[PDB]
Amino acid sequence: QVQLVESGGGLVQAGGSLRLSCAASGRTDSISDMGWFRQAPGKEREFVAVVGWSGGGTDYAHSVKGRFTISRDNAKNTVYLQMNSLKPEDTAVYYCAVGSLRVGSFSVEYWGQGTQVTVSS
Amino acid sequence: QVQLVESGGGLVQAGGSLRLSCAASGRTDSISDMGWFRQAPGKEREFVAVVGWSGGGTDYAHSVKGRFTISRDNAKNTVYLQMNSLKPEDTAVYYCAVGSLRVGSFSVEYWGQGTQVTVSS
Amino acid sequence: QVQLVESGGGLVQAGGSLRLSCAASGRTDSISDMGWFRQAPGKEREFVAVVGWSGGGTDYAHSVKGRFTISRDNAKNTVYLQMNSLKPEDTAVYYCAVGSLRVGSFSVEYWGQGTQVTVSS
Amino acid sequence: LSRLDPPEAEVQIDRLITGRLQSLQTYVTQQLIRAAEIRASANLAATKM
Amino acid sequence: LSRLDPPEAEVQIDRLITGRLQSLQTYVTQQLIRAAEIRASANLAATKM
Amino acid sequence: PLSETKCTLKSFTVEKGIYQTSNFRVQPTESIVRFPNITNLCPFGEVFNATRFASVYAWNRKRISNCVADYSVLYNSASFSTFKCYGVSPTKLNDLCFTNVYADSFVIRGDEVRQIAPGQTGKIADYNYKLPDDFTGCVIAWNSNNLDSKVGGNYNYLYRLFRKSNLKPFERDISTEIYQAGSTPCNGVEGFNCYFPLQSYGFQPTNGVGYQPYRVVVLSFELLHAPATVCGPKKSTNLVKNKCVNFNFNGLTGTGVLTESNKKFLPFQQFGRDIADTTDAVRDPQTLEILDITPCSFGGVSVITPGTNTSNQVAVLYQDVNCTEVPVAIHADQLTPTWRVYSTGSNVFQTRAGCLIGAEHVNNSYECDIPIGAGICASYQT
Amino acid sequence: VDCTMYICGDSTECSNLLLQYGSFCTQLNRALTGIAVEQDKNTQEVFAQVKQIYKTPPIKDFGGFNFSQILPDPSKPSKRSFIEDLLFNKVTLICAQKFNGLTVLPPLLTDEMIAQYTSALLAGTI
Amino acid sequence: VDCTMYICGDSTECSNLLLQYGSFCTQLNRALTGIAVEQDKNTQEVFAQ
Amino acid sequence: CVNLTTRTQLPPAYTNSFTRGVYYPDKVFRSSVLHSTQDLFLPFFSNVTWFHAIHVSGTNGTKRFDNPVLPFNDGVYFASTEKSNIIRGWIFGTTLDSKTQSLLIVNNATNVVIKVCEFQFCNDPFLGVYYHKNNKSWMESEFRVYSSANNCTFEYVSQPFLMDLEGKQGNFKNLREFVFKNIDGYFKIYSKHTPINLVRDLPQGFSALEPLVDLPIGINITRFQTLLALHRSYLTPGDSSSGWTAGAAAYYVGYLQPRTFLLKYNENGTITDAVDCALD
Repeated sequence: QVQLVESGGGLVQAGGSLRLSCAASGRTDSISDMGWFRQAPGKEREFVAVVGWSGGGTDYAHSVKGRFTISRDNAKNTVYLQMNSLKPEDTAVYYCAVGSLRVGSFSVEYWGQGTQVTVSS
Repeated sequence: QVQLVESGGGLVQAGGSLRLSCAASGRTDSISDMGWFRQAPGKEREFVAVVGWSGGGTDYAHSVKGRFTISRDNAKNTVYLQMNSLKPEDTAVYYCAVGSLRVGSFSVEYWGQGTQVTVSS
Repeated sequence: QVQLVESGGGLVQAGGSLRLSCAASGRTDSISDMGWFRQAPGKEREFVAVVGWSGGGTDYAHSVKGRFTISRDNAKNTVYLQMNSLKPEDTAVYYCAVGSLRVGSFSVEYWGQGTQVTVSS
Repeated sequence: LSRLDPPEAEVQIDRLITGRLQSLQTYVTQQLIRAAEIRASANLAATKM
Repeated sequence: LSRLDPPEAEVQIDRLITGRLQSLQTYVTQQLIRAAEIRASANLAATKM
Repeated sequence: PLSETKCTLKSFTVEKGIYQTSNFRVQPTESIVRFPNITNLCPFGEVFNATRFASVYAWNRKRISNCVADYSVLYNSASFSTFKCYGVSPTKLNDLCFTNVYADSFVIRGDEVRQIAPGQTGKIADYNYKLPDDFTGCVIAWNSNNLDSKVGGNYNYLYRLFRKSNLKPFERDISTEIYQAGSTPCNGVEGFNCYFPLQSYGFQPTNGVGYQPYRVVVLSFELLHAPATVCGPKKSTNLVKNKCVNFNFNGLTGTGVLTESNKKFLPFQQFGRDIADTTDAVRDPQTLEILDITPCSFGGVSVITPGTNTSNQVAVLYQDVNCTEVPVAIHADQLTPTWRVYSTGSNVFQTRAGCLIGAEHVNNSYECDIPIGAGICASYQT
Repeated sequence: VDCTMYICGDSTECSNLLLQYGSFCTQLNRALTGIAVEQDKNTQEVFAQVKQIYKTPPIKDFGGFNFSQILPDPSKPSKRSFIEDLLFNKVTLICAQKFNGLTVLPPLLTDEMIAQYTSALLAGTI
Repeated sequence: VDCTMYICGDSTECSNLLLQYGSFCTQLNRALTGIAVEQDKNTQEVFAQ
Repeated sequence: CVNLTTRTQLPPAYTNSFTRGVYYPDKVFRSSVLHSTQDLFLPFFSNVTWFHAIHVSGTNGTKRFDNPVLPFNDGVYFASTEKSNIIRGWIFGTTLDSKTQSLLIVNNATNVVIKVCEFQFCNDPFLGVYYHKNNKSWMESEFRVYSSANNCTFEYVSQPFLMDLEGKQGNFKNLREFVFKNIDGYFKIYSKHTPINLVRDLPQGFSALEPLVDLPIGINITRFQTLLALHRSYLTPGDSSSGWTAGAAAYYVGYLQPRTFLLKYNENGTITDAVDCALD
């Protein structure tokens, strides 16, 4: 069973930067893509970002296009997600999710515990 | 001296789940037992959960026994506390405390900054 | 071309401390002295701190002398500025400048993006 | 070259050259020993001739 | 040693010993082969005398 | 070559004999890329060139797999009004293989093409076609007045406007239940504050440009860890023979000369290896013939000359090369007057050990002076 | 063996990285050249021991002794004895290994010249 | 000398990593076997005359 | 369908597999060289499981309807010799139902079918044989392998390829072998068709199995079955009793194991012999 461990996060102000790391352990030999999810209190989860096995083909949400940055370290099996031009609407608990990019919905076989990120005004 | 950074938590509804993580840096080669403390407003700090170096033999407070889970990641030097079936009475400020399990009183050697956790009814 | 990325900052109470970091990428072989500047609203940019290639011989502004601490890490090409004894007058938009310290006028070859720093009374 | 960017490619190529050079030196030492043996045999053959 | 800190100096000078020891071992093997050849030549010269 | 021989020995004077200075090799001309006739094309034309188009609320979904996304033929045609791509460049995805591809086709108004966007909100986006935040595909639309219009107008299209809740991303549901407001429930009748979810949709020739019907096809490309099923158009270059050039046969890279061969492969065999498990025979993907792979020149450069005293000219010997291929073995870049004389011209002799330049072959036999190989020796005497 | 090309195949970066390992490839090339010239000298001293080339008389009359099996005959395309032909046929890939600088074909003395030397030695002895 | 066991003591991962180095251990075993056969041949030639 | 009737169960038999079960490790041509490779191969002289389908003449004879489920493991070797084309396909999957995706191969006396869907396989899948009084030939009219088919993912068809279905007696004419491997999301199959004149056991000859079709399916296969052809006893020439009858047929199930093999290649790339480096 694939296990996900999260680290980082914290409290940041408007216009600041933050970094997130999600590590995968177990049967990770059949894992190529990992995505991040956000949900506001009382709101459903939504796609944020994803990174491919080769480091290319990344897709970002429309509200976050041109602002985020993601990178995958295959040697350490850890993906580093960089935040730039943060906005108070980005205050939610971030969940790293391992899955395969499917047309219609980004299916997730196993969801990680996740961590919270707070952005103030 | 050991430096501790608190992360995780947030605002959750009744019956939800949350996770807390603290990172230990410095002379961590002499740390085996990790303890967690919470401080409700107007109340003194109280025990929450403890995890051993090997990850087994964990203990929890009687008021929260059977609902709280704590795990330690030796590779990342991070200890994760998982809350299940959260209640409004659990709303307290959780502190990252490092010490050795001494009979009679948990002798904490290093104290963290603390994190805010809120549970709504 | 040299690209500068700013990180850190935020809102802190009076008497607190914060850390500021600026990263340089690209043709970094011709980078020895990095200048640090802040820009208050309605005020021109003023010198704050500076670092050298060897990490020594740092000079500080008169207003911030004796209360700041900046160190440059050549291995990671990152400079960390630790600021203490903060006052409300220090609230400004902080920048990192890369160039050469010339007598009479600090010659700057590359400019960064800036970070938000706020100090409350 | 294609799969990995330079930064670790230099060390990967260094390891590859180290292994190949070790193999080549082993082969050269074996060839030198064989050449010495064949030189002794040829000296004996010339003496017998 | 002057420019670089011990944490990376360990690996740098370690590579230094690896290379220098490989060169020294190659030189010693070549010298041993040459010494064997010279011993054969000296034995032939002594027999001829 | 005399200077090179002098500085290889670290001395301005040299003795009679043969010295090896450097090596030579043959550069690939440009490249070689080969591929078979074609892989099966995706049925994108069937969806694009479709006589019947489903409604926006009942958009048809087609599974696209085990083919090639040959969209380059239509990308440069510029026959589509909108070709906006979200999250990826339109041409970047061509050189990449996608595991799962789905095609959705529907007809909407000209002004409604903006509603088909990732995360877009509106009367059509939230009720007919909803796109998630993760939209790696592109939206393609073009005019359809010539086919979706006639005298008297058309009334074969329907759309959904009222629903209990906002549609989930890529969620389709068809029902005849009448939407009823919570404040004034109808309990199964068409009363006040109760409207049918489906409404009449049509177009007429008198409509403006923004009101004319538009055929919209949504193509999305996403990646799975499973083996890929859809890829991009493959390119194939011309095939050359008897020339040293890099080759790329179905992903197999290498350098060598591809010549005709007499060996016959099995119908399923593709590559060929020798005792030293090195590729030496690769079939042509286009047509069924076998081409051998051989090294270009290898070899080394040896200089034959007497001592610097009483003689100054030198002779150059190239090992394991043919005299016809000598002028292109690391040349056309040196200093011309004293290097073209030792690379081309007369005094060209082909020996067993290689090609000899600058030495005149003599039928007479003399005692060996400078060893070369195969019983051939060089002397400065006339 | 070309050490630079054997270790790195038409790779400029690999060659540049190899250049900083000293002159090892030069040492191995010099060792191989020394081995080759050593074998050439060994063949020369083993076979080229007679100053001239003696020839047997056209009439083979040696008091009843028969040397047909050891003297070369003009009937065969190669002027070699029956025993020499049998030895060459009996002794039997090197040619298929020419893919990483393994260019191996400098015979200093051909088989024909070695056979001629052997025939001259036999004629002189007889 | 058993190369695969001398270098790696009852460790499967060590053997797996060593297998990536080619046939160095096979070459060493062949050289040692040839040395033993040669020594036996010299003994037989010296004594069994 | 429903549970099949007349299900007589007897302990399975075994027979020597000899040197059969050798396939090309890769599509690489080799000429007059000896190559050593490590791959999933059937061990030489293995005790391959014995299966047979035949109806003994007379009332006391016992007809067998053998169609059990067997594990797949890391490789399955399938062999079968016949003379009336009884075997036409196999069932592969993990849970053998619609819960998990599976793949199925069928040959309805025409073409070749490869389908990968979550079929609801019945407990006794088979193809019926019918004999019209006005269409007096051999054809298939009963198709009850699965209750229903849905969730199409793969589909393939072939040109009409049919043989005589007459249940003639005598020596067996041809023998067919199949090797199934599933690794790295790829399902590779190998086959080899050779003519034989024997009636019992396996031939002592050697023949390599060339690849036929590579299926890029990432589904996991843990169990497999075998399709059988059953003739209608109530409507069979000569036969009159109601029930089901099976013609003379037999199939084999071998298991592949990780072994080192020394393949021998002839002058034109055809494998002529092989040696397993674990026997003696």
